[PDB]
This record gives sequence, C-alpha cells and structure tokens, in this order.
Amino acid sequence: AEIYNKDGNKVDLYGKAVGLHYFSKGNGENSYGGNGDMTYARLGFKGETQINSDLTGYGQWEYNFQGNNSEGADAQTGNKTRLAFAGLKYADVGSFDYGRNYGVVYDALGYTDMLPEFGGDTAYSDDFFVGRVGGVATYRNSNFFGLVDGLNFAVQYLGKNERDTARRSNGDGVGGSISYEYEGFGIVGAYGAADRTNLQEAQPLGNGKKAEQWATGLKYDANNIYLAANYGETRNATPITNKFTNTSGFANKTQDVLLVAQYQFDFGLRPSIAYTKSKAKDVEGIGDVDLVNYFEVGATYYFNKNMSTYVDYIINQIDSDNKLGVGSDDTVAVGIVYQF
Amino acid sequence: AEIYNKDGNKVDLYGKAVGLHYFSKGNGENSYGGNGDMTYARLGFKGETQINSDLTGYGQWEYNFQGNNSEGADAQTGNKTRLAFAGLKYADVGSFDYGRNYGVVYDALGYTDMLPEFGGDTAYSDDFFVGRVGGVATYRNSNFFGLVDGLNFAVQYLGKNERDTARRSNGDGVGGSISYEYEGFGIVGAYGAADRTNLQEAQPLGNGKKAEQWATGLKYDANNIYLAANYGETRNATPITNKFTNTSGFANKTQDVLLVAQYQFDFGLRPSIAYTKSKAKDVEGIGDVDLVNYFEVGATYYFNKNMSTYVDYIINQIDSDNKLGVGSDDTVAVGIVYQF
Amino acid sequence: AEIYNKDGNKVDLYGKAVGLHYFSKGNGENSYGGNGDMTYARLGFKGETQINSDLTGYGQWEYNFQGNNSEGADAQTGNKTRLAFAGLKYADVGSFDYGRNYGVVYDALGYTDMLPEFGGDTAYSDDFFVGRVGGVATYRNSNFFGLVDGLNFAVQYLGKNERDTARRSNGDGVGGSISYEYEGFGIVGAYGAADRTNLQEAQPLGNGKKAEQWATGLKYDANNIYLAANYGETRNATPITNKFTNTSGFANKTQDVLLVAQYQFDFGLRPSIAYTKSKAKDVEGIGDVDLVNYFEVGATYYFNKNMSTYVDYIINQIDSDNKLGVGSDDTVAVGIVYQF
Ligand SMILES: [Br-]
Ligand SMILES: [Br-]
Ligand SMILES: [Br-]
Ligand SMILES: [Br-]
Ligand SMILES: [Br-]
Ligand SMILES: [Br-]
Ligand SMILES: [Mg+2]
Ligand SMILES: [Mg+2]
Ligand SMILES: [Mg+2]
Ligand SMILES: [Mg+2]
Ligand SMILES: [Mg+2]
Ligand SMILES: [Mg+2]
Repeated sequence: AEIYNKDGNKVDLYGKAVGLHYFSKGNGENSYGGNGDMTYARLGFKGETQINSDLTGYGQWEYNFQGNNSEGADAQTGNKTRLAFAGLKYADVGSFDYGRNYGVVYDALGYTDMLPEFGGDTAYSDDFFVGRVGGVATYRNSNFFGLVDGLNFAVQYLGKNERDTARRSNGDGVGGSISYEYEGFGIVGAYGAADRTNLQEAQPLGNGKKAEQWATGLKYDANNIYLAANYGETRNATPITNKFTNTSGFANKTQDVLLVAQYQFDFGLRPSIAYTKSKAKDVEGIGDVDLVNYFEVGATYYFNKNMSTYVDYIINQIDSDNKLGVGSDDTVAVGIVYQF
Repeated sequence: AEIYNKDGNKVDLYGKAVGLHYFSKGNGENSYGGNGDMTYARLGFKGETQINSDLTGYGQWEYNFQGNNSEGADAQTGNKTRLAFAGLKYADVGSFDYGRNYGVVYDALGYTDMLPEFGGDTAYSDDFFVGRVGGVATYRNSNFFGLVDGLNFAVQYLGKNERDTARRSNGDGVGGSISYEYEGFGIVGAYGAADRTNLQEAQPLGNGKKAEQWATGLKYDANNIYLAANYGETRNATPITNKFTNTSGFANKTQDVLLVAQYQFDFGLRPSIAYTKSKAKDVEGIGDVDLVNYFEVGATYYFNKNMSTYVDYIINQIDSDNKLGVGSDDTVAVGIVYQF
Repeated sequence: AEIYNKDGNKVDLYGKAVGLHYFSKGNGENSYGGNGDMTYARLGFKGETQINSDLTGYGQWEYNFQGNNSEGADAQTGNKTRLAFAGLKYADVGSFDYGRNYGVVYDALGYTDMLPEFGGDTAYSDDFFVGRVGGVATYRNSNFFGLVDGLNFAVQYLGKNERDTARRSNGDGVGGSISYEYEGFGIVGAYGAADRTNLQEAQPLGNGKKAEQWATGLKYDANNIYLAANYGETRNATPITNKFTNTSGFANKTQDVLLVAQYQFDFGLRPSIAYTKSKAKDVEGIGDVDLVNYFEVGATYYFNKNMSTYVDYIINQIDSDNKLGVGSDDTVAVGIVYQF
C-alpha cells in the first residue's frame, strides 16, 4: 500500500495476516512441520527515492510477528526481523545494498521456493548464502548494464557474524549468481564460499576451514503453467542435529534435488505438486543420511491479490530408522491469508 | 487511518500512544492495579477486500508495545500480539475467521468492559472463551441470514494450545453466543466448554476434565446514558494464584457480577461508575474466596475522536484477610491518550 | 510521510533502514564501538490534532528493530521502544506531555550529539535526566508565553522506576532547562536531581542519596557552519562498569567535555570533527579514570532528505592501562541510510 508518493520519494507499507493451523500425528514431535496453531503476521516497508535521473536510493524492512504465542512469558517466541537493508541503484551500472538480506544462492533456490506453505527446505536462514543472512553487501546488475533484456548477475560479500551459536554464525565470504530469462523460461547458477568460525569448527559434526554452497535452477513460467527444478550441493554448510546423541554442527556434504509443478486455473485455484530430497554424506558417526525426503501435494485458492486460502500436504518419505532422528511423519497445513 | 482504497481493497492503519500512571500505596504490591508508570502504545492494521458482490475477505493484526520498560534487558516485558486473524464473509450467509481473536464469551463480557482504564476483570487473556486466545475458528451470522435485524449468533471452535504453562494453555473446545439489539437495548448470552490439558490437571488448584464459561449481558445505550450488566459463571476456567502458598491453577467455580453506568455530556466529559464482584468457590484448601470486589468511580474527557484524558479510581473492597492473598489496596490511574 | 490530514488531525508514519558496519581490531571486545554488523531499523508514528483555536493534542511513538541478530533465539536482542508519549499544547501558555521521553538535560546535550554515528556519549538511556527515560512529565514553554522569540524553558518531573537492575532504575526527581537562540547562536543550561533507589545504593560503585546532573551548551549554527560545545558534571548518576572486578554502579563524580565542528557543503557533504572526554572521579578502588576520551573525524553525504551515507572514525585516546577496563582500540563506522 503506497502511503507516500511525492517529490520522487515513494513509500509502501505492506503486511499480511495468516490464519494457519498444522495437523500431524501426536504432538507432531515426529513429523515434518509440527502440529497445532501456526498463525502469524508480517509487517514491513519498502521505499525508493529518486535522487537524480540516473540515481535511485532505497530501503526495506520486514518483520515477523507470531500470532500463536500466548500474551504471557512466551509472547516474543519466533518474532524476528527478516529484512533490514538500504542501498543505491545507478542507471545502467548496477545497484548496491547492505544489511540483513537474501544470500546470493537464493537467486537460484528461489525457483522452487513456491509451495503454498512448505518447500524451500534448503534455503535455511542464517546459513551463509542460501537464505536471509545478516551483514551482506550485494551488488546486482539488471539487464546487463542495460544491454541485455533478462540477463542478470550478482556479487555478494558476506561479513563475519560471530554469534553465540555455531548454527547462526559465519566467517567472511564472497559469492555470486548469474541468471537468464527469456519469455517464461529461466536458467540460473549461483555459488558462494566463506570461512567457518572457530565455534563452528568446534562442533563434532562437520570438519573444514571453508563452507561452500551452490545451486542451479531451471524454470518455465507461462501459459498458467509453472515448472521448476533446482539442483545444489553444499560442503560444511548445511546445519544438522543428531537427535539421538543431542549433538550438532554441519553436514560435510549434501546433495539437494527439488522439483515443482503448478497450474493456475483462471477461476483462482492453483494446485501444486513437488518433490524434495536433501541428502547428507560423510556425516560423522553415520555416513550417508537423508535430511529431507517428501512429495508435496497442495493447492492455493486466490480470491484476488489480497485474499487466499490454501492447503499443503507433505507425504514424508523419511523413515523411522533415520539415523539423525529426522522426523518421519507427514504434516498438513491449512491456512487463510489476508494481505496488503 | 486509510492508507489504501483502490480496486475493492482497503487498508486501515491504527494505533495510540497512552501516557499512563498508576498510584497505589507503597510499591503497589498489595493493590488492585499496582503502582508506577504504565505507559504503552498500540499499533495495528485492518483491511477488507471485496472479492465479488457477495464475498468479502478481511484481516486484522494488533500489537501492544509497553512504554514503561527501560531500553535494557527488560525492553520486551509485556509486548505481545493481541490479535492476528484473517477471514471471509459471504452475503447473508455468515463470516468465518481464524487466528488469534476474541473468545465468544467476550460477546457478552464486552457489555461492561467500558471503564476509562480498569474493569473487564473476567475477560482474562489466554483463558478459553472469555478474552483474546490463539487458534480460534469463529463463525458469525449477522441479522440472521438477512432475515432479522439485530439478531446475531456465533459458533466458535477453539484449537488446543499446549503451552509451557497451565495458565496459558487449553484443550479443544466449542462455544457460542446469541444476541439481540433493538435500538439502544441489547441482550446477550454466551457459553463455551473445552478440555483441560494434562498440565492443567497437574495443578493443585482446580480439578475437572472440562473447563466451562458462560455469561449473559443486558445494556441500554441511548440518550447519552450507557447502562450495562453482566452475570457469568465458570467452572475450572478462571485462573487463580494463592500468594501465601505460591500455588496456581484454576478456581473450581466462580460467580461473576459486573455493573456499569456512564453518562456522556455533549461537551465531552463521560463520568463512570461501576461495581464488580468475582467470587471463587470450592478452592482447595480455602473454600469460598473473593477474587475481585470493588467500586469504580472515574471519568474520561474526550477532546475529539483523537485526543482524550481520564482518571479511574478503584475503591477496593477485598480484605486484608483475603485467603488467596488478593491485594486489598485501592489504585487510581491517570492517563492521556492520542489515537488515530 | 503523511498518512492522514483531515479535520484538524494529522498523522505521520516515519522510519529508516540503516545498513551499518563497525570495524575494530579483534572481536572489537576492547574497542570503542565494537566490531561487526550493526544494521538496524526504526519505525515510528507522530500525530497532532487541533482541538480548538488554541489547544493542540499530540502523540508519538518510536521503536528500534535491530537488523544484526539471527532469526534464532537472539532475534529480539536490542529491540526497544525509544519514545511513547502523549500531550497537550495550549496557545502561548505551554505544553505538557507524559510517557517515555527525553530527559531535560538532553535539552543541553543535544547541542553536541550531531556526529554521523558516534558522539553524545553522556546522553545515556535510562539515566535520570540525560537521555530517554521512562515515566517523565514534561512542561515546556516556547518563545516565553509568546513574549520572547527564541527564549525557551522547561520543567520536568521524573517518576521513580524501580527496575530489576541498578543501571536502569531511578527514584523520584525534578529538573529544568532554559535556552536562548538568536540568529544562529544558542545558549543553554539544564539541571536535574533525583533520588537513588535502595538497589542503586546497594552497588559497590557510587555512594550518595541523590543523583545529580547538569550541563551547559553553546552553539553557532548558520552559514553552513555548525559549532558546538557542551560542559557537564554529574554526581552519583553516570553508569560505570569495572571490567576487571566485574562490578557495577555509578561514578561518584564526572566531568564532561564535548566539542563538535561541521560544515555543510551545498552539494551534500558534511565533514565533521569532534572531541569528547568524560572523566570519573572518586571511583571506589580506583580514583580518577577516564570513561570516554577520543577525537572523531567523519563525514555524512546527504543525497537528499531521504538517502545518505556516512563514515565515522573514532581515534580513541583511552589507554590500555585504563583502570576500569574501558576499551582502548579505535572504531570506524560505515553506514547507508534510507529514511522516510
Ligand atoms: Br507480506
Ligand atoms: Br488502538
Ligand atoms: Br533501558
Ligand atoms: Br527515523
Ligand atoms: Br547490534
Ligand atoms: Br545507553
Ligand atoms: Mg549467519
Ligand atoms: Mg568437510
Ligand atoms: Mg488493565
Ligand atoms: Mg472442579
Ligand atoms: Mg551510538
Ligand atoms: Mg558519591
């Protein structure tokens, strides 16, 4: 919603309220998504100011407010800043921004992160280049200096975050992506590497000086059909937990294969099919083990740009034997979303 | 404040800043309301999209930001999402919404919850059907399918919330209300019942498998006079604390009677008088005990739709002998409110 | 950004996204500012309503969202309401507001708190009258009952805040400020005094019944030149931490010297130079120690009223001998700011 648009400055306030419930067996402890109320709200702003003909300055902030906590001691649980960045965009030269923003490998992973509720399992937050991470400086060039329609590339500098936790920390790093889109078809590649922190090296799972992440995608997006595929690999970068030993760290290697199909009916219904498999290799005291393995079947019903409902069913193929203790049960999510 | 109204969709951003102080004896430890600074702020959005002639989508989110914490470690104390939900209304069929919203018994208790600052003492948060609660699906029908003006009903389903805490938990439940308003007159009744969780049955106070709550209301609201009364009862649903034994749980039974009279002068002053009593029965180790017992005298002065000030004096009739250690001292609040 | 301006009421939504990084040696543990990502966002509203010809009502709220935490357990670190207050202004008689607002000694300290990123080191939050504090009642008169242009005074009452922590608490208190501004020149004095709490007196550092603070300022602000100086003294009011003994409390006495020089080029660059020294006296198990001692060199480039970037270099003169463990390393900050 545009709340200001004068003297080249324009500001958009945005948000959504999501009534959301998950159903899984038991307390959902042994399921893909958990069980029970999962309602939440988003709020954010995105602004853009025209400094001159060739220069545009911008900022964005986006917060998540859980709506499924009580008003007591647990009120803040899961509340967080998703995005907080500012930047400058110069004509046909590129843009530069810095703050909390998406990692460059998401330029690739975005292709399949389109399910009604779940999906996008390898785009972990605070996980070097695959999702939202703090202290990234990102240079992007759209349409190749203005010469090529649909040709995009990026280079991203990741600043060390020495956090209290191995899971949420990272060393310094650099990454990049290139993508081309021609009328519905898209092709993308993205790669990042970064130092691991001493804390991360201290963990019993995962061993190495450097974390690495890469992912390629392909997509078809036209004629109401959406088809997409991602392949990626990671080294010392995917966080994992051995629920049997209560031990933690990172998978020495993973190989990740996601796939999505959706069709949009003109009356509003957009069914979805997907497949996701992420498999870990060289895990200490285990060897090879699956982290994610499921088929998804779902549908979103769009009443307009502001109102939808959805269902999303994850048929979990992880087994009860799983050596890391990865949940094996299915989850269904039903939701109703107002957005502006 | 309307920040968007195009193509069916409209969105309203709202909020208030409330400078508020409470005066009670001592540190207010043994008083109705406490002592000291109580300043807070509210922010919320609420939107409505016209999907087609008969079908409307909507969403609302509302937050409480306490203004009385330092910027240190206690910064977040008392901050919380009050409401977070999305829904649909269809023609003369009904509305359905899900998320964090008001329990259906508040359809009655709303009648007397009109004091400048205090009052509404039995509309506890996270308390099955009497106040705001998470994971409620609500159906409402207005003017009885379009057939009777003023005749309303509602049915609500409460999803189990298994929280860290007996106080903020609930099992599954179902509830409803029915109300009639003829031109300044209003009559309501509401009832709900739900499972208690194991953690709830684990507490030394209150015993029973089911929680129950009901209330009836009557109001006269015209000619600048506002009159209202509620009577209600609960079993195993009102939360209580024995400050002597430091024990908690729920009151096996309560009987609740609230009364309110206010007059609105055309120049903006609205004096208020009220009486409130909530009495617990069969409390283990005690028997009958009063939870709330007071007379209220106060006033709001309305400068306009946006600015007001108030005083609210709670003449506490609870005794010093009170067997649960309920505070016996009075409390006066003084506030100044800007709202939009 | 104006989101409402009808019928005497006007509302302005405001905020900024600040991509921001500090560079110091080491983990910045022993530096002025720290080291690493320091990004954050602000969101706020401020509103004002014209009640009648002479009476205006107003409110304001402002919140700080840190952007340099993960989305894990540390998500809330550093989030806080900065301001939350409401008030009335009457014609040429004065204004009164109550809530979380700036202490009146900030009326003077404001003079030198103009650095790109650092500076204003004596304007501690939750520290009686020198910064933003909870539960303040403030009366301000402007242009002296309408009689003298440029002449201003204020009186402020500070209500006791008995917090979990000596650092963030305060007793009841009073203060004032008076300032005169004539065409670019400005002079101010401000003084406040308050009770310490029993918890504050419990600390090993600092001893006395009353906290006191005062500051004077002088400034020249015209012809693109900004020159300012502040002198201040405190008693039992400046929070301090012995890092060696891991002990805390307040400095018995301080002497505070602040200086700033900046020039605003027409093309947007505003270089800055500054000196700050604050020295504690009579500190238990220490004697005299410097709390702050640095020279600053930086600049802000203002692209427009919406977008800027800056560098702020603190050449820290504290030494490694510092008896209180005060960091001695320098810190540089680099920021990019979108604001609306
Ligand atoms: Br959104
Ligand atoms: Br409000
Ligand atoms: Br604080
Ligand atoms: Br701001
Ligand atoms: Br920070
Ligand atoms: Br501070
Ligand atoms: Mg990280
Ligand atoms: Mg390895
Ligand atoms: Mg209250
Ligand atoms: Mg019972
Ligand atoms: Mg600072
Ligand atoms: Mg002393």
